Amino acid sequence: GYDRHITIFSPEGRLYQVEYAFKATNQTNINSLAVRGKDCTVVISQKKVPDKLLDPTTVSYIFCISRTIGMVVNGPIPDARNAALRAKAEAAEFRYKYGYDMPCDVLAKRMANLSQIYTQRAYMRPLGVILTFVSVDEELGPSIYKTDPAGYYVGYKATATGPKQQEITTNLENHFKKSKIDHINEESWEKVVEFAITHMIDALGTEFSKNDLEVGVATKDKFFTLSAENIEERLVAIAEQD
Amino acid sequence: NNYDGDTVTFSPTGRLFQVEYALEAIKQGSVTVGLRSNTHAVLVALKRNADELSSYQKKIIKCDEHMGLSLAGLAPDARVLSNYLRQQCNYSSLVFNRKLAVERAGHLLCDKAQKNTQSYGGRPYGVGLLIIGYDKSGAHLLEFQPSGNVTELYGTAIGARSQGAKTYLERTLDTFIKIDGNPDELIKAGVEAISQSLRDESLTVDNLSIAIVGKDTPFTIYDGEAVAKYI
Amino acid sequence: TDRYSFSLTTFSPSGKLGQIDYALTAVKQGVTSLGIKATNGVVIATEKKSSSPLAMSETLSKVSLLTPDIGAVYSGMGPDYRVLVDKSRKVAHTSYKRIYGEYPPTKLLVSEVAKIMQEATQSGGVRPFGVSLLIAGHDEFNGFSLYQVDPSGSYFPWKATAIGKGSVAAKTFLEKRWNDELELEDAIHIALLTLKESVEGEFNGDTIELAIIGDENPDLLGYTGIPTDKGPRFRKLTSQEINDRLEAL
Amino acid sequence: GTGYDLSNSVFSPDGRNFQVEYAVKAVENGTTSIGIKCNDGVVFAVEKLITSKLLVPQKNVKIQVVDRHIGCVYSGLIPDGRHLVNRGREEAASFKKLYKTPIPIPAFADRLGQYVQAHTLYNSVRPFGVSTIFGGVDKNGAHLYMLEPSGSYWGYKGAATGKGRQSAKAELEKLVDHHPEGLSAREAVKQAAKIIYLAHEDNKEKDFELEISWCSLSETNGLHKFVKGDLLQEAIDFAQKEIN
Amino acid sequence: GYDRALSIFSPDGHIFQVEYALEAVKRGTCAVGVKGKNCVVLGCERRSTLKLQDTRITPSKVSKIDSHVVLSFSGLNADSRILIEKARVEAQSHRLTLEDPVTVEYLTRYVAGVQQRYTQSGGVRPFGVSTLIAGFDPRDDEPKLYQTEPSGIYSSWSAQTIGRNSKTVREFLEKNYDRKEPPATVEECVKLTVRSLLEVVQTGAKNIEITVVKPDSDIVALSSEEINQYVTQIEQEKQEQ
Amino acid sequence: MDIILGIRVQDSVILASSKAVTRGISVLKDSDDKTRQLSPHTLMSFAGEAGDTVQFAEYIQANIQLYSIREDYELSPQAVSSFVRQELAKSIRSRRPYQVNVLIGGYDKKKNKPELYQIDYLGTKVELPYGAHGYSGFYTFSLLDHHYRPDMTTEEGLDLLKLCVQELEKRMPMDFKGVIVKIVDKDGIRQVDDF
Amino acid sequence: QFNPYGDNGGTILGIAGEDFAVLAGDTRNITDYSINSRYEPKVFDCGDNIVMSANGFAADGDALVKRFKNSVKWYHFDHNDKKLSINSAARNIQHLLYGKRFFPYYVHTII
Amino acid sequence: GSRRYDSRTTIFSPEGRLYQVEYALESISHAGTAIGIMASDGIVLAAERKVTSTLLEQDTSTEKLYKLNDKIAVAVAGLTADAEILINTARIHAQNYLKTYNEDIPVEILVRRLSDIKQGYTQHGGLRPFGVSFIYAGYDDRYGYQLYTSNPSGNYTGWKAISVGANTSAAQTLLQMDYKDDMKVDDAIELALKTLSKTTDSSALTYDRLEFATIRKGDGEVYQKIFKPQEIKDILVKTGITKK
Amino acid sequence: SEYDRGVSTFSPEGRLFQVEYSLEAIKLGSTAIGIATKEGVVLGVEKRATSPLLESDSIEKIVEIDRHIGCAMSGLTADARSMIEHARTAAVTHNLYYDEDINVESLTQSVCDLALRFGEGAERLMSRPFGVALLIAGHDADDGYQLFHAEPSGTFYRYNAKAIGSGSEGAQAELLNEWHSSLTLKEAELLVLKILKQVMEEKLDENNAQLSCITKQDGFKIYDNEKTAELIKELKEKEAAESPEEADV
Repeated sequence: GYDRHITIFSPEGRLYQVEYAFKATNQTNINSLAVRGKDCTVVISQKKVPDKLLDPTTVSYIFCISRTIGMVVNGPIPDARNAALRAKAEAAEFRYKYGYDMPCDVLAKRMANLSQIYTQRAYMRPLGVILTFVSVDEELGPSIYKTDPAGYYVGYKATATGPKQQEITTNLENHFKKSKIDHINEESWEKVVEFAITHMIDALGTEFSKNDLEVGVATKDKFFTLSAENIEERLVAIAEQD
Repeated sequence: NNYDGDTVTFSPTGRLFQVEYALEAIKQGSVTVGLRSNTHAVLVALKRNADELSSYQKKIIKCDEHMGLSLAGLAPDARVLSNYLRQQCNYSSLVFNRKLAVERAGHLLCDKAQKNTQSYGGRPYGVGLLIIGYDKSGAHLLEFQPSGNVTELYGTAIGARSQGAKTYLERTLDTFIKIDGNPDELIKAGVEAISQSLRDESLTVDNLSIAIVGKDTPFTIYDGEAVAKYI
Repeated sequence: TDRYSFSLTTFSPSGKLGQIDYALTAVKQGVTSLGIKATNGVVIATEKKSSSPLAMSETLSKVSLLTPDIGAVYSGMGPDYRVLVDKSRKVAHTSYKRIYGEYPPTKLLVSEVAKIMQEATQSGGVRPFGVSLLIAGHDEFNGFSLYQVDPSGSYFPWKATAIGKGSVAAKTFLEKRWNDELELEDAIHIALLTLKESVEGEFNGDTIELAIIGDENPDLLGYTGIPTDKGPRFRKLTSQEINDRLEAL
Repeated sequence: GTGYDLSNSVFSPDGRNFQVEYAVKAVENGTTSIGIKCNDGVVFAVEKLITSKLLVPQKNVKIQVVDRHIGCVYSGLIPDGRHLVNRGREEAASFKKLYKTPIPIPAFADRLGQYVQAHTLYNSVRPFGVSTIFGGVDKNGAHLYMLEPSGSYWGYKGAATGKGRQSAKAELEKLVDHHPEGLSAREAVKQAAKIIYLAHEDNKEKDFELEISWCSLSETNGLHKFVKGDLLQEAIDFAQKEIN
Repeated sequence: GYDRALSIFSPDGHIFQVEYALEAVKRGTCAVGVKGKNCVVLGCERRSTLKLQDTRITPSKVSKIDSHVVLSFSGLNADSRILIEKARVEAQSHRLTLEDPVTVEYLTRYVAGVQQRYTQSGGVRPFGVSTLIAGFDPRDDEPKLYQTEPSGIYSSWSAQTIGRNSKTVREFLEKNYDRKEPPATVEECVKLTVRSLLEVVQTGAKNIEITVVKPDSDIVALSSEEINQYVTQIEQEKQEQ
Repeated sequence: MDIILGIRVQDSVILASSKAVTRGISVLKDSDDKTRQLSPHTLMSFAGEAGDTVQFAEYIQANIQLYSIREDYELSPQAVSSFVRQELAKSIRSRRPYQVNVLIGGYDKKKNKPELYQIDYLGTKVELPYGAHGYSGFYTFSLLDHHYRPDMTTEEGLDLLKLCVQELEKRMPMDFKGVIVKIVDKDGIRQVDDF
Repeated sequence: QFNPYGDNGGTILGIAGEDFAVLAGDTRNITDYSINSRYEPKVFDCGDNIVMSANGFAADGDALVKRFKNSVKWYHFDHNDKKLSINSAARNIQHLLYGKRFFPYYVHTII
Repeated sequence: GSRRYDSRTTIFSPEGRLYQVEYALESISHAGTAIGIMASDGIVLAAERKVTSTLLEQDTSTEKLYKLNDKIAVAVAGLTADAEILINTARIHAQNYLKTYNEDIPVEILVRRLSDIKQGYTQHGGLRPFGVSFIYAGYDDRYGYQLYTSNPSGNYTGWKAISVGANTSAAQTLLQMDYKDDMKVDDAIELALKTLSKTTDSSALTYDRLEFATIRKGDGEVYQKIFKPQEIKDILVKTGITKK
Repeated sequence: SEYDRGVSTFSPEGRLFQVEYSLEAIKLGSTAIGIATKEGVVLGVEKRATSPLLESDSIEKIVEIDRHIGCAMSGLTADARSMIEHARTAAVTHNLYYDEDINVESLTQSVCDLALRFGEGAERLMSRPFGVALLIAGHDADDGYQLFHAEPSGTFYRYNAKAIGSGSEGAQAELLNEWHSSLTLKEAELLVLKILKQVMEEKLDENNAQLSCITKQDGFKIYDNEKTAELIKELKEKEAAESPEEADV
């Protein structure tokens, strides 16, 4: 019937447009992983620029929401930029109305409630994107909170999203199962970036050049995306290690 | 079969069908021809009657003292579009003391028609238009289709048997483009163009409508005995 | 341009409301959550099943506070539960506290949430909420109360009940174990036993959420000086307390 | 099941919006338009098929100006492209009014992208039927963007859309490979004329008229201007010599 | 916000919602109206005869719009209450703005216009009600009887029936109503009305309820005893053959 | 202003209203009935701002007649008074309020008792044995308070109203051109032929 | 405070003949004791042999003249090409003026 | 666009019936049984809880009998939540009438208001009707005691004794068999209890599965009494249905 | 797919569905014949009463728009009330605005403007086009006597003589053969009566048909039944006295 076109329950009690949006999230064929350091938070995303006619500096799936919150999106770039603009506006309005910067988990809950509205109302479709917000919240420390097209959101010690997410997740899980902690015990954020890149190389099983990665780092007073040369420096430091 | 219910449906081949149905409504309409020289612009239209007791539907509408149009298809949609064009010319003349440019009028008509071909509810317009005008740039002839496509031409025709008039104007292009300063000769050229598109019919005083605009010649309509000298 | 003004949930020739039954099915396919009423408090409990061990289960609250004396747990679609908890927290103030200067009674707050969910079942362009709620509250005149709210907008007062996957069997365990002379700790023990019956994975204070509407806790009030104002009745048990009562078992 | 391709914003079991892809099909049926980013600006070019010699040449403009520095050319359903250009002009007016400085090219690109992406969100509106190549010069230099009916837009060294999009893309790849330092504005104009002439072979059914515009910090002082007169004839002669 | 076009044309030229409302009228109880020389009689059949019903409070089929005009109906009672409310409100408004009570033709035209609007508005289905409006114009002794159908058509009738088995009662009336000699006395009009209703009700007199309207707002509903007297008188002639 | 008086005798309510309407320096009419029969057993006299009085009275009349037709029942005088008071109270805080004062005289058939209500343009309703709107009371009350008995007959009430009208015709700076007197009892509302 | 009205002086005169009419006006436009212009005509030909002047507030006069010319244009458009009779023009001008009954065109009008 | 998903609730069948009205009546047919009986000196309402469980808190449970006014009460058959919405609206309308006229709401006026609300929901709006049937038991000084019934169709009628919900045919047959105009309120109580015990789909009729209410005259004042569980058990053991 | 497509949908042949369906509904209507001559315009209608108990006087299918404009209807006559109201109000409003009578063509155009005011979305409009055609007759000083046919397609035509409704197809054929530029008023009345009697299912008398005229002098006059009956007798005597013959050939 038509229970597969709009956001109404199927006889099995399932919303099929939500599941199809989840499926659409992997259209980019790109994987992203987020981890927490001792006082920072790192996100790594695959950078795939097929056409050589593309300006490689305009191909990005990591967005600077506020000066503290960064958001990496798994999904097509239209819905990605839609969610990015909405989250930026929400953070600005929060700062204006309540006098302090919008926390990571608060913005995640807001975006997840909007996704729930899309899940219940029929005139709007869900966004085929998975949003991973990262920051260093002043009360909570390094914070990673993820939302999906179903309206569900939750925080992670570390997370992964994309086609190979499970693999990455397992890898990450294993490391923490070995470390018995909930973060990467390193003072500098460069080493946490190197850790994330190393474990992504381990999980995916592919070698990355400086133009194959996007790195976003959130420190207690900033969120910034690394340049190609800083990524190359991190890759060289990884290559020198054993 | 499917993809023809709304104007909001694109079809697998990328074709908007309701717009094509409006174009077909134009094709099944009456014959109207337009042609312009450097100094004048003439619309020649073949009016059609329901039967021998009915009148002949007016096909040419005056929009402003410098601009008019001929219709082919749904007369109500033609009236709506001509009223919008009158309003735009009126706004130009009152707020800016400026005669509305023919090209800008065509752009406005295009956007007005496109607004209907992208939103749920509401049908695209069902009439093709041939707009003649004489602005500060000179003489202008525009062809408007409810798809939103407006094109400026030296001469054209829309409706039934339009290909005959179009081919005649193509052959006579170098001839009529130089008919400057002679209104009656351009009118005769338009009459010949529209005659090249008649089948088993003859132009009479009752079925022919003419419109003339140009330098030192406001948009004037000729019907009835006024066209007897051209038949 | 919300053209979806017509109802999405209509009556079938069989008399069944389609989307209502489908939401009830979606509830049945959810993790089990139970509630037990005692003489000096109520208990609500549920399993905190996480997707990945990397995910922080504490950051996701299945037992939420509505008012200082009213809390709620759910079974079904998490996002619906979050938006309903927000709507309920707001309706408690807008349609009661700001009018009568006191927090709403459990019955009226349950009725407000039920009205919201019924409108979801009847309004245009909306699907019913895919959740079932167990709300435990305390007010001065009606004492302690435990209510169940279904997607249809109906609500029922329960001495003890459960919802979700292993609900039916759980309810049987409650029917044989419940009595009208039960203390709060006894109800906590019975709830823990029933949940252990209804859980497959690990069963510790980190995989179970459990809250109580019990005595007044002035240590959680935040201010001292008003003798009439006492502490809230709602208290979420710490992981340590749940693990202690498990070590007792 | 089936029937996921009859309503806009409906996700198929794949995760696609088939109406958007059908609009892309409508785009592919349109004429060829290209944009080339040079070292100090951008150059836009488009082919106008001469359906009849009754068409007045040099009229029926296809490249639209936004603000005073942005150029836009769309391949596909021309009326939808005009609608999109009008919306972009409204966005530029708003931006300049509140924020004194004229709207930057990335801001304008994001505005158009959000507009189209909104058009891919409801079953009451059909997706846009034009792929639009646009751009210009802002305080950060030259920018060239291309926007698809899906709302997806990207910054390009060179972009092309329409029937002859593949040959144009190949020629743009050749120019990007052979000129790492970057092209000049006038050279970009002549190369764009050549690329239009080469891409016309894909839709060689009817003769065409070339239309070129450019926005260059040095050649046009940063303003979008239509290439006319001697430069147009020189580019046409360059292309005609390359063809034969 | 719901403007779904429910009353639309069919390829053969029909408006199926209007015809289905007419069918709903066919399933309704029978009502009849007869014009005398100085009175109008409205009769209505009741659904069988149930003794668990409360006959004192159940709304009767004949409702007064104004002290001089009454309206009976056949079809959905719920849809009839809306028309009755609108008609009473419009009668009071016409009294307020004209200082003259409504004429029967004016009230009938208003009801017909309301129904016609309901046959051409979005998100709205036509009324499943057909009405008979009877009375006397102010300062006028001429009887007035009109019929309105869900399609919005209104027309005057010497005598007319609407509802279930309306074809039979209309045949009976066309047979037994002399336009040249209308029922002179009120008794003759009530007798013709009760015979018309008894040709279809088949049950007892409890099914038939009669109201009579005479000029200057003289409207009275007949008691069951008078109805029994009329049915006994008509049946006595039936034995005569 | 205009004279609006009312008295409640046993099994009756008598209302007196000035016959004069004067706009400017010219008395426009000497035969003005400042009353509106809301229901067969409930009458309402009105006075105040020009135009607003008749408009408000006819509006209330239409509402009461519509209620009586819908329910086939006559509203009690208390219900009509409460309705009129609510209407005036909604009016006072509107954009352009009604400046109309009314006396409602009715006969409650359920109680078989006469009832008289005084309501001002503000919505202040009181049930009183004798009432008056405007400066009229400033005189009439002093008489009534002395000469009013609860067991008075309708003729006694008419004589008392005649004494009040005489006092008004003596010590008032205006000529209200007589009064129209109406009696509301169990048999309905009648108009005294000449007062 | 802002006074939305002003006086530009001027005087107009209309005389009706047997087979003719004459509407005249001074060409002087002033403000207080200063002259704004010595040739700002106030008697306008609106077509259909209808001359009109609205003397007083020059802004309101120009506005009313433009509105009446627009009204004759739309009258021609909507009613084939029937000439606007002087009585019809007078009634239309009455409606134009009464449209701003509570913000009157501070002009005395003569056609 | 969205028209393909519109259920069109307010449409006629070819026979002249409201689809959603019939389907809501079918829904209510599966609901619990509610019976009202109007005697010469009172009115009695008796309703059966269809869903019953050993852990259901019946002390604070109210799913069948609700107080519209101190003089008017309602027995509900069908969807509880829609009924509660309608009950709130009815209470508000009654209090508005009281505030306007300083007289308690007449029963028929409230019943007709609710029925007109239902009718509006069955003629416009495109929304689903309320799946609720109401039995109003009221008192006013005009018609004395009054028993009314309303269904999703928007039609309301008056009865001496009536039943809505499940097994209405057998219940109505039994009531018509045993009802007398002269019976008193206690006889009506006995009749309602016996009809419920003979029309119950459950094993036996017990106090936990029953809601009871009496609007009586005992002073010249009416009392609206909603029976407590113990009072229900007492009247059950007294009428001989149960043993104690 | 009747209720499954848009109400303003175009047919593949380039026509509107609802417009053609309303034209069919008009074809299922009563007959209405108008004839315009230099002496006046005559309109005749078939009342088509459903039962003999219907009082044929209440079948008003010829209405007065203004003293100089009359209108006959054919089809769903209920739909025509709003159009007649709009026509009367527009005529008197033009009179108020310009102190003159509105032209016939202007009134017809103002009426036709309402035809295509149907569709969904929004101020709102109508659900369906009108199901009735109009013969609008009148006289003005500019174009003399005029007769117009107004359809629900927003299109209007000036006919010297036009028949609409059920028996229009044959009637029009008769009109085309019976009309000339020197026809008189009585001749037009007799022709309307003759063609009505030919196309009517019932025998034409003064009770099932209705005549009316528009003259520059007297205005719009609806013929009372007695004058129509006298004209019917005159036409019967005129037809009974015709003497053609083709017995030779």
